[PDB]
Amino acid sequence: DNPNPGPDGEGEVELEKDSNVVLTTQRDPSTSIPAPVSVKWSRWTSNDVVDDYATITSRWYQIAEFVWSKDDPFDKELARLILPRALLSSIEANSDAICDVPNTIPFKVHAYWRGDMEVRVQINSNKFQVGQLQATWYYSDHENLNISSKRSVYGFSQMDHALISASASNEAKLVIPFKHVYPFLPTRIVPDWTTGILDMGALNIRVIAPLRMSATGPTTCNVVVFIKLNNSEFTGTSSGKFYASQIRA
Amino acid sequence: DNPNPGPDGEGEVELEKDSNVVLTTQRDPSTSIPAPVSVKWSRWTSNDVVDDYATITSRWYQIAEFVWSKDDPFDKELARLILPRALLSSIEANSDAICDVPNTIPFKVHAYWRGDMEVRVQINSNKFQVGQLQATWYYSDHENLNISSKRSVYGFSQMDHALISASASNEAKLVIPFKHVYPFLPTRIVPDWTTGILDMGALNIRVIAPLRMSATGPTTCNVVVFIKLNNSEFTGTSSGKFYASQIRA
Amino acid sequence: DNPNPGPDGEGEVELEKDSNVVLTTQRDPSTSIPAPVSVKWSRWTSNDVVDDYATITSRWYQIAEFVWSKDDPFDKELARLILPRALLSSIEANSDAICDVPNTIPFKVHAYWRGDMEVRVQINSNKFQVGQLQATWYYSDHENLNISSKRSVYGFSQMDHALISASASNEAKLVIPFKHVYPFLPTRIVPDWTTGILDMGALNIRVIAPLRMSATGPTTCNVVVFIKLNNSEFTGTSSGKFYASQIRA
Amino acid sequence: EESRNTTVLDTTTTLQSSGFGRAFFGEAFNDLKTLMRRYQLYGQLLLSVTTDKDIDHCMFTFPCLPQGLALDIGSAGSPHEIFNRCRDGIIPLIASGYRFYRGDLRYKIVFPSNVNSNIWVQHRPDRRLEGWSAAKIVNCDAVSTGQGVYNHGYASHIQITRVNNVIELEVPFYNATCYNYLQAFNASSAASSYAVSLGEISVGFQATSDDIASIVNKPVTIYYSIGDGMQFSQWVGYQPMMILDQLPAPVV
Amino acid sequence: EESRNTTVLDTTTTLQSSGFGRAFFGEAFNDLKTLMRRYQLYGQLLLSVTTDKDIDHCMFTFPCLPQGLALDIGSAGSPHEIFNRCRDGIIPLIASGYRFYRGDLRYKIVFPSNVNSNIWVQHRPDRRLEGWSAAKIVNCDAVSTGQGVYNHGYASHIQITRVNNVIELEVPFYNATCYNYLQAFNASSAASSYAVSLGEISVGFQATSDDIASIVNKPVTIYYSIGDGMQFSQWVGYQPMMILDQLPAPVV
Amino acid sequence: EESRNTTVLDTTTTLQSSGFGRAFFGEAFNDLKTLMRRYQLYGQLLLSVTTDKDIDHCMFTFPCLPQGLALDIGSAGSPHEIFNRCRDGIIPLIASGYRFYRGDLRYKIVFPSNVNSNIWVQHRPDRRLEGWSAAKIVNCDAVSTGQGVYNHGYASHIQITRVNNVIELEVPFYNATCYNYLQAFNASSAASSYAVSLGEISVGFQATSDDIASIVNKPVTIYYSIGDGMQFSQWVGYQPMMILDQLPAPVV
Repeated sequence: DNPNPGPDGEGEVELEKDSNVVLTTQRDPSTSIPAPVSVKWSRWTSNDVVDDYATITSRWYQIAEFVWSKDDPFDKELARLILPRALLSSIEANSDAICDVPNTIPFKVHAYWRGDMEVRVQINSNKFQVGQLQATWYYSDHENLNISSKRSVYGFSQMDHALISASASNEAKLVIPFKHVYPFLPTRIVPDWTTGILDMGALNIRVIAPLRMSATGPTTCNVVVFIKLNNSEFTGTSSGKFYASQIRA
Repeated sequence: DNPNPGPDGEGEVELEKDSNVVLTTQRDPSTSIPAPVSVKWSRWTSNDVVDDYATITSRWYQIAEFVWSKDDPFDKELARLILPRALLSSIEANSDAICDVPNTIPFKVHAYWRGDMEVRVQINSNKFQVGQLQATWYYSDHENLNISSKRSVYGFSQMDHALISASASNEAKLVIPFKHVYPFLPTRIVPDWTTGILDMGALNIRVIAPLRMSATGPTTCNVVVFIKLNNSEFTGTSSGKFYASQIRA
Repeated sequence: DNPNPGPDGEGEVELEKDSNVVLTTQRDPSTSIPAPVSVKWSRWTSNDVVDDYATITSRWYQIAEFVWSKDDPFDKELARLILPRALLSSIEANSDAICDVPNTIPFKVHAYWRGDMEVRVQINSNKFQVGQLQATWYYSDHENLNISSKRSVYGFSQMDHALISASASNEAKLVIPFKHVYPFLPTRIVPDWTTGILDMGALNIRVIAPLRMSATGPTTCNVVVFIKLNNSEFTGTSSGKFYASQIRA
Repeated sequence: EESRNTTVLDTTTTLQSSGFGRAFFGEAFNDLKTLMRRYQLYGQLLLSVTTDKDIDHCMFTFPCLPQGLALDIGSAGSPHEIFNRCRDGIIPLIASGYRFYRGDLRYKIVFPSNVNSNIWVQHRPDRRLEGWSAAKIVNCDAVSTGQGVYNHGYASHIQITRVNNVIELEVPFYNATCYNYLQAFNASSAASSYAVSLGEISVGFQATSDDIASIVNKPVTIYYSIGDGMQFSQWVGYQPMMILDQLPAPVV
Repeated sequence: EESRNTTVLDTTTTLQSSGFGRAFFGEAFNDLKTLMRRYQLYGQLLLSVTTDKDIDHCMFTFPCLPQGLALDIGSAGSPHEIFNRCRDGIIPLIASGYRFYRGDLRYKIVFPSNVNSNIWVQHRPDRRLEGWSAAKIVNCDAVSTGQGVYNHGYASHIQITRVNNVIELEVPFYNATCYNYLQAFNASSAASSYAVSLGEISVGFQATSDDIASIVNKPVTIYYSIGDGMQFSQWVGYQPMMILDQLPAPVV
Repeated sequence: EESRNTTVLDTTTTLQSSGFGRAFFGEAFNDLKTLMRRYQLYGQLLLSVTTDKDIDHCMFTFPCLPQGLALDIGSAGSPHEIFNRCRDGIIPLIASGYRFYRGDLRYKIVFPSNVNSNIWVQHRPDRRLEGWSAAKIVNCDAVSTGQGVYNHGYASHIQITRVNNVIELEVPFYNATCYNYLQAFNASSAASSYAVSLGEISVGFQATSDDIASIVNKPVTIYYSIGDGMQFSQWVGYQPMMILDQLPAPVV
């Protein structure tokens, strides 16, 4: 209630320090948790050496950056990421192999995976900009054919979601646990599973309030998405030459 | 000292919930109380059924809205409301009868009234606008003929008043108790009282600091006044056909 | 975290009340103390009546005001004040004698001086202005000939200093104790000391971040420097006609 | 939001309180009621007899109100020099800074000297005050209604001029109200006229037609204090004042 | 950030809770599983025999899934008036608002009346569901694979039509998964096809070629409840609905 | 506002502290006074005799100050290769980062070998230092004042070259001040010249005119440590440095 800015700026930085990667937020995160915390399931269907690599897999790594402008209508999708595929496809979109990033080197060598997720969607918007976005997670997007009529902010507001206001420039934390029909997702081509490899559903960022401003205001803003794999477990140690690149999309 | 805005805006709403009408303020009210709290006086001059109607008379209802622009000089009155007359005249200025509002239906049927008042003067000004208004209450304005030389912000600053700054966009609460020569105000034409019916004095909102801004700033702002009758008592149950409309002014 | 501005502005004034002079700051001061607090030294080299005048010497008095504009480069000095000389030269720059200010009338009549200092460097910059200044104190500037290559913000950042940000419009407090080769500074021409009379070093305010703004922003800002002599001691009572005016510079 | 203080920037020290002059002068000038109980001139008039008067006729009439009469500057030829030069007294200057009053008043009427006749004074709390006009000392010139006549039931007192030509009386508060107005009264209704003054004082002589010739053009002065139990109950700020030594001098 | 409340501006008072109708009607409508255990029409069909059938041939086949079949509006000439007029029931309307399920189902099949023949019903949890197309009641018209034939090892039951022409059975949960999909299924992989329906129910008659002529164009209706131990485990919002009394009327 | 930290974004872990090499090398390099008590070259000169000298004449003179002399690069023909190539030592590089000093110094003077003559060394703390010019080793070429002459009352010591041609002495702090300046001195006043160096060391030979011919062009080197009780008392940042392997090579 009594402001006194100095050379530092009178703020309070919140830190997310996860395995030598530190994320900083000026604002408070707007969290939303779709499902409760999952259990480890190496008991029921694995006899191979099952081990996470928490020093290299529970790190933060950007998977998407995009430009939200004022030339977007009311109900318009900005991002639609199939996150376990989107990590590998964001690496392959930077034109290299998957063995050059320490986050994804167990995906090259193992066969199956189960772990929870942490998604940070950070906007960099001016204080005078006005707008609002959704951060809605949907489990198993491709297994529903009527999802093309579902992708709208009217339907995504009904399930739980994270709101991002362009004025406050706040942040969206997304605790995504593993919830799938099968208790493991294969990383490569595996028997009677040829398509939809390592797909758990779509994080899709759409617009509620389009970006509004004055006549000479800053036209665009930037949105960056980071991901974390914290409660992982990798099973089925295999050859890396069996692995193939992801579908481009 | 550590700001963290979210989708809500990082505020703290103050509520005035008075008989199914709720008023919201972002800012803190600047109160001013001219006289201490009055006593009920049904003991000394009434034998009729004396009863307030606190469910319908202690509600909030707007009596004036006006537009304060930058084209107003230093000492210029914006509002001059004879509040017990101004409630009925604000209803009659909307071209209907007095029996269509639940706040004033005992005034149609009773003869006399005594009660305290609560006045909220709410401005809606931008943060970049610069200006300041007075909210001065004066008991029995019409019974002083030299009041035409009195109506100025120099004289009204000497008695207690409420200041409204256009920058902070604050609010003026006015606890007005009943202070009059006679302990009751008649609602209609009553013996040896033909003019000045139900007049207790003028709430007059004048300008101290005229509205200043840049070359392309928002030119005007709006001011709304709400009233509450909390410690009322109505006596002299009479016919509603004896009642006549107020003087227009 | 819950703002509620009123007619006062929702602030918290910090006060420096030192012998009937009161300084007000909205912001928090950024202090820097070069050396620890000195001792009184009337024991070792004085037998004359040694007495401060704390009612008139521990007051605040402006010694410099200047205009920091946007037409200044990166490493450019704005002020360079030899403070014990700069007090007397700031009085003499206003075209009068030294016996017209109560702060400096013991300097007219005594011969030597030792005391600590308090320097307040106050900027008046807009919130939308962007820039940053140093407030670096250097003991005995003139006794180093390679100081012309030393005067830069790269070198002055290595010793301790006070930072002034134009955005926060903060304030620089400078507790300067007496640190000199000799334990007293002569106020006038004294034996085998003809030049550099009453010089203890340079407070020099330079620019780190030049003043940046929009195309139509406020071009300049003002900086005022105040001084205080708190732990003084004056010895060697002498005639005032022996005293001569300071070097102009 | 009137007597607030955001930041008090005190550069001073403690000043020794004298107790409003009680230390120096043996008396504290803090209670303003003590000041207002000092007498101050309510008015003055020259007695003028137009028609032949009976014993029952009242000589002059005036409403009794604490905020002072309509300020009688006098005629343009012969102005009353007290109200013309130093405009108004202390008590109405204080009473201008309030709205309501309740309480008694004290009137001291000084009659001329060479008259001997026995004087009656009645207080009638029946006369409503109709407007700030005719709120003044009124010379009774004719008797139409029961106004000119010495009536029966009112509070009266007779001063013997042969013993002493000054009367000292206390007018009580007899209105049926909570307060009365304490400004320049503007008549809106009929009930508001009952609540301006306390009553209406009528002073009359018992002289006949032969002894009334020595009373013409003789001065009568009226002074008033504020009494006790006299309370002002609403703070109103002051109106525009006028500076007295800025008034022009009668140059020759 | 979905069910948050920044400022609740309550202008109301306390409303008396009826306990979801338990006060008025003696029953609480809060548990939605109690609603879903009411039977609702899974489908209806008219029996049609194209080729000569053996005793082993199954008469019709359908996958058993809780979110309701592909909505059979019928032919353009003769539409099924239940699914055409009032589009869909309660249970799939609830199941549209979820993503995953796990548990059993309850099927009640009502056969025609004038038939007498003994009816067998098998449940085969082997048939993967290939796309939302052909997720419907399928008239078995030919026998190429082991689909048309009454097989040995499956869970079967034979209803005697002479005693009672209705069968009431419970289909268990036999998938090797954590859940199954509870939407209009889109086939991506081969393993995802194993996890749509619980199994595949085949109903067949033991009639010969002479007694099957009385069975042609006779209606068979299938009803289903939700069973118990039946859990929906992920909240998904609802799709765009359609209002039923806004549908056009068959004008003449 | 210099050593502040707004937000420390530590992505590291705990690193094992060696104690400034005490773990590895058996010695802690934390105390910088331990480094500064290592000897370092104050200067060197070739002895040159212009005029005929008496026994009393001093051979050379130099002020004794801890921040190192004016850096003698030598002549353009024959430069002193130590001060030309690797510009300056450790002790004045440390002393550049401070403003004031107080304390003693330690001087070790190494004389040529084939000389035998008995050498006197005086310390005169009387010579004020007039400017950074002539703050260097000065060859005494003539005797006008009492500068060239071996004086009586100063602290002196005589080294026997026949026993050992090196002298090891401690110059004490004898200024009447709180401190002395520790930069390149700029002479402003006369009293400031008394407070630059500790004193002024004069070294002289007792040789006659015949034995002084073997002393011409022989080198004398002067080394100095920092002593003890030697305190630097004001932090000043460093001036612009120069990188040594960026200096040009003497190409052929």
